[PDB]
Amino acid sequence: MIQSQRPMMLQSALAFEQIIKNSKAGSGGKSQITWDNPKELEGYIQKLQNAAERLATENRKLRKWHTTFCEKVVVLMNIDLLRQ
Amino acid sequence: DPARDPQYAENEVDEMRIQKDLELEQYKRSSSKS
Repeated sequence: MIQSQRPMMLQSALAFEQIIKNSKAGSGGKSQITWDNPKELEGYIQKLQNAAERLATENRKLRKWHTTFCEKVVVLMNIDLLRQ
Repeated sequence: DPARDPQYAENEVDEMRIQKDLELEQYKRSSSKS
């Protein structure tokens, strides 16, 4: 996301990080879930994955737009105003 | 502030830089007496 510096992505990524941190508050205990019963961890992961899906969608839109604007600008600079 | 220094771009500014130099240098070489 730092490749574009658009808050659209930097700010919502922090919200995702917050979801991660909320789970991380119990990291000491998460370290022992899978060994005995992985279902609890599955819940924690699904929560993070739902956030990841939302952020991944925004990333794809961002990458799409970034390319779109780049392509048009690189053409405009090659247009001679006196001819075209 | 035409410099636009506190900004970053890779493909846009590189290609503009290259094209900017190539055209201006050719016009200088024309060695017009004007």
